[PDB]
Amino acid sequence: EKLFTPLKVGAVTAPNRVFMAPATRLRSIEPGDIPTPLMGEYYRQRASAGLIISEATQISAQAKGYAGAPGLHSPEQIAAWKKITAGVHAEDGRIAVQLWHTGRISHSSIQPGGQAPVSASALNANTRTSLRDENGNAIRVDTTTPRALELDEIPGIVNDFRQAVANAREAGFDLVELHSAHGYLLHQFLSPSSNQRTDQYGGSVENRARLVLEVVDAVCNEWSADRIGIRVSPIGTFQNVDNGPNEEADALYLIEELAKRGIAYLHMSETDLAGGKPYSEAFRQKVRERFHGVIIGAGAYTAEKAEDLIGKGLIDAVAFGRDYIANPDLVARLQKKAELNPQRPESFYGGGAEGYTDYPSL
Ligand SMILES: Cc1cc2nc3c(=O)[nH]c(=O)nc-3n(C[C@H](O)[C@H](O)[C@H](O)COP(=O)(O)O)c2cc1C
Repeated sequence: EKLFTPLKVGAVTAPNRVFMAPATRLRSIEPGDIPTPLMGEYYRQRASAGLIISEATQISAQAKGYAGAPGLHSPEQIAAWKKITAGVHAEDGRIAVQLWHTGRISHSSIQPGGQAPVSASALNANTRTSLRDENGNAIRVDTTTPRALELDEIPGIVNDFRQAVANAREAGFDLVELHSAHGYLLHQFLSPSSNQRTDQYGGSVENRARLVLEVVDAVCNEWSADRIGIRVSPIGTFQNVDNGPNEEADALYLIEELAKRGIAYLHMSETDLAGGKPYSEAFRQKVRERFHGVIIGAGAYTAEKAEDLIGKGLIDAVAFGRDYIANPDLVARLQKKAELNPQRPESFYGGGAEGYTDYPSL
Protein backbone atom coordinates (compact mmCIF):
# COMPACT_ATOMS: atom_id res chain seq x y z
CA GLU A 1 0.00 0.00 0.00
CA LYS A 2 1.19 3.49 -0.82
CA LEU A 3 -1.83 5.64 0.03
CA PHE A 4 -0.58 5.95 3.60
CA THR A 5 2.99 7.01 2.81
CA PRO A 6 4.32 10.57 2.84
CA LEU A 7 4.57 12.85 -0.19
CA LYS A 8 6.40 16.18 -0.56
CA VAL A 9 3.96 18.66 -2.08
CA GLY A 10 5.85 21.84 -2.79
CA ALA A 11 6.69 23.55 0.48
CA VAL A 12 4.86 21.06 2.68
CA THR A 13 4.99 17.34 3.34
CA ALA A 14 1.80 15.34 3.44
CA PRO A 15 1.87 12.23 5.68
CA ASN A 16 -0.50 10.32 3.37
CA ARG A 17 -1.89 10.49 -0.16
CA VAL A 18 -5.56 10.78 0.84
CA PHE A 19 -6.49 14.40 0.13
CA MET A 20 -9.75 16.30 0.73
CA ALA A 21 -11.08 17.65 -2.55
CA PRO A 22 -12.50 21.20 -2.65
CA ALA A 23 -16.21 21.23 -1.88
CA THR A 24 -18.51 24.25 -1.91
CA ARG A 25 -20.90 23.92 1.01
CA LEU A 26 -22.47 27.43 0.91
CA ARG A 27 -22.53 27.99 4.68
CA SER A 28 -20.70 31.33 4.97
CA ILE A 29 -22.18 34.40 6.66
CA GLU A 30 -23.85 37.03 4.58
CA PRO A 31 -23.42 39.91 4.45
CA GLY A 32 -19.71 39.77 4.01
CA ASP A 33 -19.15 36.22 2.66
CA ILE A 34 -17.39 35.42 5.92
CA PRO A 35 -16.21 31.99 7.05
CA THR A 36 -17.69 30.83 10.30
CA PRO A 37 -16.74 28.92 13.46
CA LEU A 38 -18.85 26.06 12.18
CA MET A 39 -16.69 25.93 9.03
CA GLY A 40 -13.62 25.95 11.27
CA GLU A 41 -15.01 22.90 13.11
CA TYR A 42 -15.75 21.11 9.81
CA TYR A 43 -12.17 21.57 8.56
CA ARG A 44 -10.67 20.75 11.96
CA GLN A 45 -12.59 17.44 11.96
CA ARG A 46 -10.89 16.56 8.64
CA ALA A 47 -7.35 17.55 9.59
CA SER A 48 -5.91 14.01 9.29
CA ALA A 49 -6.17 14.42 5.48
CA GLY A 50 -2.82 14.39 3.75
CA LEU A 51 -3.90 17.81 2.49
CA ILE A 52 -7.21 19.69 2.84
CA ILE A 53 -8.19 21.72 -0.20
CA SER A 54 -10.79 24.25 0.85
CA GLU A 55 -14.03 25.08 -0.81
CA ALA A 56 -13.81 27.57 -3.68
CA THR A 57 -13.15 31.05 -2.26
CA GLN A 58 -13.64 34.42 -4.01
CA ILE A 59 -10.63 36.49 -4.94
CA SER A 60 -12.82 39.62 -5.04
CA ALA A 61 -16.43 40.69 -4.66
CA GLN A 62 -16.87 40.54 -8.45
CA ALA A 63 -15.74 36.93 -8.34
CA LYS A 64 -18.87 35.88 -6.36
CA GLY A 65 -21.33 33.63 -8.12
CA TYR A 66 -22.92 31.65 -5.31
CA ALA A 67 -24.60 32.93 -2.18
CA GLY A 68 -22.86 31.41 0.82
CA ALA A 69 -19.42 30.88 -0.73
CA PRO A 70 -16.60 32.60 1.23
CA GLY A 71 -14.17 35.26 0.09
CA LEU A 72 -10.50 36.03 0.80
CA HIS A 73 -10.47 39.71 -0.11
CA SER A 74 -11.75 41.63 2.95
CA PRO A 75 -10.18 42.17 6.38
CA GLU A 76 -13.00 40.31 8.06
CA GLN A 77 -12.63 37.36 5.73
CA ILE A 78 -8.87 37.25 6.31
CA ALA A 79 -9.41 37.35 10.12
CA ALA A 80 -11.94 34.50 9.94
CA TRP A 81 -9.79 32.31 7.71
CA LYS A 82 -6.82 32.82 10.06
CA LYS A 83 -8.84 31.06 12.75
CA ILE A 84 -9.73 28.18 10.41
CA THR A 85 -6.13 27.56 9.33
CA ALA A 86 -4.98 27.79 12.98
CA GLY A 87 -7.48 25.09 13.93
CA VAL A 88 -6.24 22.77 11.17
CA HIS A 89 -2.62 23.38 12.21
CA ALA A 90 -3.45 22.72 15.82
CA GLU A 91 -4.48 19.25 14.70
CA ASP A 92 -1.22 18.91 12.68
CA GLY A 93 -3.04 19.24 9.36
CA ARG A 94 -2.25 21.08 6.13
CA ILE A 95 -4.72 23.28 4.22
CA ALA A 96 -4.76 24.87 0.81
CA VAL A 97 -7.24 27.54 -0.24
CA GLN A 98 -8.92 27.09 -3.61
CA LEU A 99 -9.27 30.52 -5.23
CA TRP A 100 -11.83 31.28 -7.92
CA HIS A 101 -13.58 33.83 -10.00
CA THR A 102 -16.94 32.41 -11.12
CA GLY A 103 -17.21 34.62 -14.28
CA ARG A 104 -20.47 33.94 -16.02
CA ILE A 105 -21.69 31.27 -13.54
CA SER A 106 -23.22 34.02 -11.45
CA HIS A 107 -26.27 36.23 -11.05
CA SER A 108 -26.62 40.01 -11.11
CA SER A 109 -28.30 40.07 -7.67
CA ILE A 110 -25.04 39.07 -5.93
CA GLN A 111 -22.70 41.17 -8.08
CA PRO A 112 -21.41 44.56 -6.92
CA GLY A 113 -24.05 47.12 -7.79
CA GLY A 114 -26.44 44.48 -9.06
CA GLN A 115 -24.89 44.50 -12.51
CA ALA A 116 -24.11 41.74 -15.03
CA PRO A 117 -21.22 39.35 -14.26
CA VAL A 118 -18.16 39.22 -16.48
CA SER A 119 -16.61 36.55 -18.74
CA ALA A 120 -14.40 36.12 -21.79
CA SER A 121 -17.42 36.69 -24.05
CA ALA A 122 -21.05 37.82 -23.68
CA LEU A 123 -22.61 34.39 -23.79
CA ASN A 124 -24.91 33.02 -21.08
CA ALA A 125 -23.71 29.93 -19.29
CA ASN A 126 -27.25 28.44 -19.70
CA THR A 127 -27.05 26.82 -16.28
CA ARG A 128 -28.07 27.71 -12.73
CA THR A 129 -26.23 28.97 -9.71
CA SER A 130 -27.16 28.86 -6.04
CA LEU A 131 -28.65 31.91 -4.31
CA ARG A 132 -30.37 32.30 -0.93
CA ASP A 133 -34.03 33.03 -0.29
CA GLU A 134 -35.37 35.52 2.27
CA ASN A 135 -35.01 32.86 4.98
CA GLY A 136 -31.45 32.07 3.98
CA ASN A 137 -32.14 28.72 2.36
CA ALA A 138 -30.26 27.72 -0.81
CA ILE A 139 -32.20 28.03 -4.07
CA ARG A 140 -31.21 27.42 -7.73
CA VAL A 141 -31.53 30.36 -10.16
CA ASP A 142 -30.76 30.76 -13.87
CA THR A 143 -27.45 32.46 -14.57
CA THR A 144 -27.35 36.07 -15.80
CA THR A 145 -25.94 36.82 -19.24
CA PRO A 146 -22.41 38.19 -18.75
CA ARG A 147 -20.53 41.15 -20.21
CA ALA A 148 -17.27 40.44 -22.01
CA LEU A 149 -14.27 41.77 -20.17
CA GLU A 150 -12.62 44.67 -21.95
CA LEU A 151 -8.98 44.15 -22.78
CA ASP A 152 -8.03 46.88 -20.30
CA GLU A 153 -9.82 45.02 -17.46
CA ILE A 154 -7.75 41.83 -17.76
CA PRO A 155 -4.81 43.20 -15.73
CA GLY A 156 -7.20 43.86 -12.86
CA ILE A 157 -8.25 40.20 -12.87
CA VAL A 158 -4.62 39.09 -12.72
CA ASN A 159 -4.09 41.55 -9.87
CA ASP A 160 -7.09 40.19 -7.99
CA PHE A 161 -5.63 36.67 -8.06
CA ARG A 162 -2.25 38.11 -6.99
CA GLN A 163 -3.77 39.98 -4.07
CA ALA A 164 -5.87 36.99 -2.96
CA VAL A 165 -2.71 34.84 -2.86
CA ALA A 166 -0.96 37.49 -0.76
CA ASN A 167 -4.04 37.36 1.55
CA ALA A 168 -3.87 33.55 1.65
CA ARG A 169 -0.27 33.73 2.83
CA GLU A 170 -1.18 36.13 5.64
CA ALA A 171 -4.17 33.94 6.55
CA GLY A 172 -1.88 31.02 7.21
CA PHE A 173 -2.75 28.67 4.33
CA ASP A 174 0.00 26.22 3.39
CA LEU A 175 -0.70 26.35 -0.35
CA VAL A 176 -3.11 27.91 -2.85
CA GLU A 177 -5.06 26.14 -5.59
CA LEU A 178 -6.08 28.17 -8.61
CA HIS A 179 -9.55 27.14 -9.82
CA SER A 180 -8.96 26.71 -13.55
CA ALA A 181 -11.67 24.06 -13.93
CA HIS A 182 -15.41 23.39 -14.06
CA GLY A 183 -16.46 26.22 -16.32
CA TYR A 184 -15.48 29.09 -14.02
CA LEU A 185 -13.66 32.21 -15.26
CA LEU A 186 -10.24 30.78 -16.05
CA HIS A 187 -11.80 27.80 -17.82
CA GLN A 188 -14.17 30.19 -19.69
CA PHE A 189 -11.10 31.72 -21.28
CA LEU A 190 -9.47 28.29 -21.89
CA SER A 191 -12.44 26.79 -23.71
CA PRO A 192 -13.26 27.67 -27.34
CA SER A 193 -16.95 27.10 -26.52
CA SER A 194 -17.08 30.08 -24.11
CA ASN A 195 -14.31 32.24 -25.54
CA GLN A 196 -15.10 33.94 -28.86
CA ARG A 197 -12.59 36.76 -28.37
CA THR A 198 -10.65 38.17 -31.33
CA ASP A 199 -7.89 39.83 -29.29
CA GLN A 200 -4.81 38.11 -27.91
CA TYR A 201 -6.96 36.33 -25.27
CA GLY A 202 -8.98 34.27 -27.81
CA GLY A 203 -8.54 32.03 -30.82
CA SER A 204 -5.44 29.84 -30.62
CA VAL A 205 -4.73 27.64 -27.61
CA GLU A 206 -1.83 29.94 -26.80
CA ASN A 207 -4.19 32.89 -26.65
CA ARG A 208 -6.87 30.99 -24.71
CA ALA A 209 -4.28 29.88 -22.07
CA ARG A 210 -2.80 33.40 -21.88
CA LEU A 211 -4.84 34.57 -18.91
CA VAL A 212 -4.31 31.47 -16.78
CA LEU A 213 -0.55 31.56 -17.43
CA GLU A 214 -0.44 35.29 -16.55
CA VAL A 215 -2.21 34.46 -13.27
CA VAL A 216 0.22 31.62 -12.54
CA ASP A 217 3.24 33.84 -13.17
CA ALA A 218 1.73 36.61 -10.98
CA VAL A 219 0.99 34.34 -8.04
CA CYS A 220 4.41 32.60 -8.25
CA ASN A 221 6.07 36.02 -8.11
CA GLU A 222 3.85 37.17 -5.23
CA TRP A 223 4.52 34.17 -3.00
CA SER A 224 6.58 31.25 -4.35
CA ALA A 225 6.07 28.57 -7.03
CA ASP A 226 6.31 25.82 -4.37
CA ARG A 227 3.16 27.26 -2.82
CA ILE A 228 1.00 27.20 -5.97
CA GLY A 229 -1.24 24.46 -7.30
CA ILE A 230 -3.84 24.52 -10.05
CA ARG A 231 -7.02 22.61 -10.68
CA VAL A 232 -7.88 21.83 -14.28
CA SER A 233 -10.68 19.85 -15.93
CA PRO A 234 -9.31 19.75 -19.49
CA ILE A 235 -10.94 16.56 -20.91
CA GLY A 236 -14.73 16.46 -21.30
CA THR A 237 -17.59 18.88 -20.67
CA PHE A 238 -18.19 20.68 -17.34
CA GLN A 239 -21.21 22.93 -16.65
CA ASN A 240 -21.76 23.32 -20.40
CA VAL A 241 -18.12 24.35 -20.98
CA ASP A 242 -16.47 21.83 -23.25
CA ASN A 243 -12.75 21.63 -23.95
CA GLY A 244 -13.03 21.95 -27.67
CA PRO A 245 -12.21 19.66 -30.59
CA ASN A 246 -8.50 19.33 -29.78
CA GLU A 247 -8.88 18.84 -26.07
CA GLU A 248 -5.97 16.44 -25.56
CA ALA A 249 -3.42 18.48 -27.53
CA ASP A 250 -4.58 21.68 -25.84
CA ALA A 251 -4.41 20.10 -22.38
CA LEU A 252 -0.83 18.93 -23.03
CA TYR A 253 0.14 22.42 -24.19
CA LEU A 254 -1.22 23.95 -20.97
CA ILE A 255 0.50 21.33 -18.81
CA GLU A 256 3.86 21.86 -20.50
CA GLU A 257 3.49 25.59 -19.90
CA LEU A 258 2.58 25.13 -16.23
CA ALA A 259 5.57 22.82 -15.80
CA LYS A 260 7.94 25.62 -16.83
CA ARG A 261 6.85 27.55 -13.72
CA GLY A 262 7.85 24.81 -11.31
CA ILE A 263 4.56 24.86 -9.39
CA ALA A 264 3.79 22.53 -6.54
CA TYR A 265 0.97 20.53 -8.05
CA LEU A 266 -1.41 19.76 -10.82
CA HIS A 267 -4.87 18.65 -9.71
CA MET A 268 -6.94 17.04 -12.44
CA SER A 269 -10.69 16.85 -12.10
CA GLU A 270 -11.28 13.96 -14.46
CA THR A 271 -15.07 13.98 -14.81
CA ASP A 272 -17.98 15.99 -13.61
CA LEU A 273 -20.50 14.50 -11.24
CA ALA A 274 -22.65 13.32 -14.21
CA GLY A 275 -19.76 11.22 -15.60
CA GLY A 276 -17.56 11.15 -18.66
CA LYS A 277 -15.04 9.08 -20.49
CA PRO A 278 -12.16 7.80 -18.36
CA TYR A 279 -8.67 9.05 -18.99
CA SER A 280 -6.62 6.54 -20.96
CA GLU A 281 -3.42 5.22 -19.44
CA ALA A 282 -1.66 6.63 -22.51
CA PHE A 283 -2.93 10.17 -21.76
CA ARG A 284 -1.98 9.81 -18.09
CA GLN A 285 1.55 8.93 -19.30
CA LYS A 286 1.63 11.96 -21.56
CA VAL A 287 0.61 14.18 -18.62
CA ARG A 288 3.11 12.52 -16.28
CA GLU A 289 6.09 13.08 -18.57
CA ARG A 290 5.20 16.80 -18.99
CA PHE A 291 4.72 17.77 -15.36
CA HIS A 292 7.41 17.37 -12.72
CA GLY A 293 5.59 18.04 -9.54
CA VAL A 294 2.77 16.33 -7.74
CA ILE A 295 -0.23 15.09 -9.73
CA ILE A 296 -3.52 14.74 -7.86
CA GLY A 297 -6.35 12.77 -9.42
CA ALA A 298 -10.03 13.23 -8.60
CA GLY A 299 -13.45 12.15 -9.75
CA ALA A 300 -15.31 9.13 -8.35
CA TYR A 301 -12.09 7.46 -7.19
CA THR A 302 -12.02 4.54 -4.85
CA ALA A 303 -9.07 3.58 -2.71
CA GLU A 304 -8.53 0.67 -5.10
CA LYS A 305 -8.23 2.92 -8.15
CA ALA A 306 -5.97 5.32 -6.29
CA GLU A 307 -3.61 2.56 -5.22
CA ASP A 308 -3.56 1.20 -8.76
CA LEU A 309 -2.59 4.48 -10.37
CA ILE A 310 -0.16 5.55 -7.65
CA GLY A 311 1.59 2.20 -7.88
CA LYS A 312 1.71 2.57 -11.70
CA GLY A 313 3.53 5.84 -11.17
CA LEU A 314 0.87 7.92 -12.95
CA ILE A 315 -0.45 10.05 -10.08
CA ASP A 316 0.90 10.82 -6.60
CA ALA A 317 -2.28 11.45 -4.59
CA VAL A 318 -6.04 11.19 -4.77
CA ALA A 319 -8.56 13.83 -3.74
CA PHE A 320 -11.91 12.55 -2.48
CA GLY A 321 -14.89 14.87 -2.46
CA ARG A 322 -18.08 13.22 -1.26
CA ASP A 323 -16.37 10.52 0.81
CA TYR A 324 -14.65 13.32 2.77
CA ILE A 325 -17.94 15.20 3.13
CA ALA A 326 -19.39 12.18 4.88
CA ASN A 327 -16.27 10.81 6.68
CA PRO A 328 -14.16 13.24 8.67
CA ASP A 329 -11.70 10.41 9.49
CA LEU A 330 -11.60 9.03 5.96
CA VAL A 331 -7.87 8.34 6.30
CA ALA A 332 -8.39 6.09 9.32
CA ARG A 333 -11.41 4.40 7.76
CA LEU A 334 -9.47 3.61 4.60
CA GLN A 335 -6.43 2.42 6.56
CA LYS A 336 -8.51 0.03 8.69
CA LYS A 337 -10.84 -0.97 5.84
CA ALA A 338 -13.81 0.23 7.89
CA GLU A 339 -17.26 1.00 6.57
CA LEU A 340 -17.98 4.56 5.50
CA ASN A 341 -20.83 6.74 6.71
CA PRO A 342 -23.70 7.05 4.17
CA GLN A 343 -23.81 10.33 2.24
CA ARG A 344 -26.68 12.77 2.66
CA PRO A 345 -26.48 14.81 -0.59
CA GLU A 346 -29.61 16.86 0.25
CA SER A 347 -27.42 18.73 2.79
CA PHE A 348 -24.35 19.24 0.60
CA TYR A 349 -25.33 22.88 -0.13
CA GLY A 350 -26.51 25.43 2.42
CA GLY A 351 -28.05 25.03 5.84
CA GLY A 352 -26.19 24.52 9.09
CA ALA A 353 -24.56 21.79 11.20
CA GLU A 354 -26.84 19.03 9.94
CA GLY A 355 -25.18 17.20 7.11
CA TYR A 356 -21.96 19.18 7.74
CA THR A 357 -20.36 18.58 11.17
CA ASP A 358 -22.58 15.66 12.31
CA TYR A 359 -21.05 12.84 10.33
CA PRO A 360 -19.32 10.82 13.08
CA SER A 361 -15.75 9.70 13.34
CA LEU A 362 -15.03 6.13 14.30
C1 LIG B 1 -21.13 19.50 -2.87
C2 LIG B 1 -19.91 19.54 -3.79
C3 LIG B 1 -19.21 20.73 -3.91
C4 LIG B 1 -18.13 20.84 -4.79
N1 LIG B 1 -17.45 22.04 -4.82
C5 LIG B 1 -16.27 22.15 -5.56
C6 LIG B 1 -15.45 23.25 -5.45
O1 LIG B 1 -15.68 24.21 -4.67
N2 LIG B 1 -14.32 23.31 -6.20
C7 LIG B 1 -14.00 22.33 -7.10
O2 LIG B 1 -12.96 22.44 -7.78
N3 LIG B 1 -14.75 21.17 -7.13
C8 LIG B 1 -15.85 21.06 -6.33
N4 LIG B 1 -16.53 19.86 -6.31
C9 LIG B 1 -15.98 18.73 -7.09
C10 LIG B 1 -15.18 17.92 -6.06
O3 LIG B 1 -13.97 18.53 -5.72
C11 LIG B 1 -14.79 16.56 -6.63
O4 LIG B 1 -13.98 16.70 -7.79
C12 LIG B 1 -16.00 15.72 -7.02
O5 LIG B 1 -16.84 15.63 -5.90
C13 LIG B 1 -15.77 14.31 -7.57
O6 LIG B 1 -15.10 13.50 -6.66
P1 LIG B 1 -15.80 12.45 -5.65
O7 LIG B 1 -16.40 11.34 -6.47
O8 LIG B 1 -14.67 11.96 -4.78
O9 LIG B 1 -16.85 13.18 -4.84
C14 LIG B 1 -17.66 19.72 -5.50
C15 LIG B 1 -18.40 18.54 -5.42
C16 LIG B 1 -19.51 18.45 -4.55
C17 LIG B 1 -20.28 17.14 -4.49
